Amino acid sequence: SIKTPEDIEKMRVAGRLAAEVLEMIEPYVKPGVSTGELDRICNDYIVNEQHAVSACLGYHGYPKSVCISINEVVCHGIPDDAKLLKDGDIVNIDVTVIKDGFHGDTSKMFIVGKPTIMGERLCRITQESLYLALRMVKPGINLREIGAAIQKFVEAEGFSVVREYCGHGIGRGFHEEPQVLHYDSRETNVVLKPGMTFTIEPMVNAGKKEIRTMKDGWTVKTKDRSLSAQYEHTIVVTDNGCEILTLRKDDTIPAIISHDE
Ligand SMILES: CCCC[C@H](N)P(=O)(O)O
Ligand SMILES: [Mn+2]
Ligand code: NA
Repeated sequence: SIKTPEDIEKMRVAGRLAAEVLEMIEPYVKPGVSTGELDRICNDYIVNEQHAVSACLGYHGYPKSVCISINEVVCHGIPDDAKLLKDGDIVNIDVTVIKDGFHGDTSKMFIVGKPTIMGERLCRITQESLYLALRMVKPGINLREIGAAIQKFVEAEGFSVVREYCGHGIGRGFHEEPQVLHYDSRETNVVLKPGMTFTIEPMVNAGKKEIRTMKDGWTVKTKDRSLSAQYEHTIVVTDNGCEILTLRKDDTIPAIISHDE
């Protein structure tokens, strides 16, 4: 699907709101706070101030407003009032907002209190694998190349790439074509074109790539219980590159990546 300039403008707004949620929640990610409380703050902010709504709530039955994953949890962790954060924890908060009918999906890592050396390294490499993919996006490039580039980098830095979950198209629909794998697959063959909008959300494990899903049907963990990190951005392919729709002040990459001279 190719988004019109109208659709794209609406996605800038939605993406911006999703990013502002992460920028707002940051000071609250402290030792002692529960993930259930972090979820309420995000939701109250999304509904009461941004006047938008979470796309996560109700999606295939998802019970909360944002996904919060800690340490070995790979993704889709469910906020809970009894789960408290502690020093060393690495935490991902994934936000998806719907505004004016369009989605904005983004997530970032937060390290609680005193960081662990490997925890910091894992988050750093994960974010760079996303940045690397983002600087690649431009018409002509194949999604298979993007996934191969992410995997090559991640593996060269001593980590692994989760295969089961991937990025995805997005717009009026939460998940739309195409699938955005973060590794090289023979299944992938998609030449990017301007107007396409999708997400890139690499999940990187400190240990092995294998994962497992808990009985709740949502919580995904690393099979070997090693740490897992993830960063995600929503973008739109431009005539000569791409525009990040969910950029935050702490991002060290500009919103528009143009390959023009
Ligand atoms: C609550 C459903 C999870 C939706 C996540 N944003 P993704 O599908 O990008 O992991
Ligand atoms: Mn996503
Ligand atoms: Na994790």
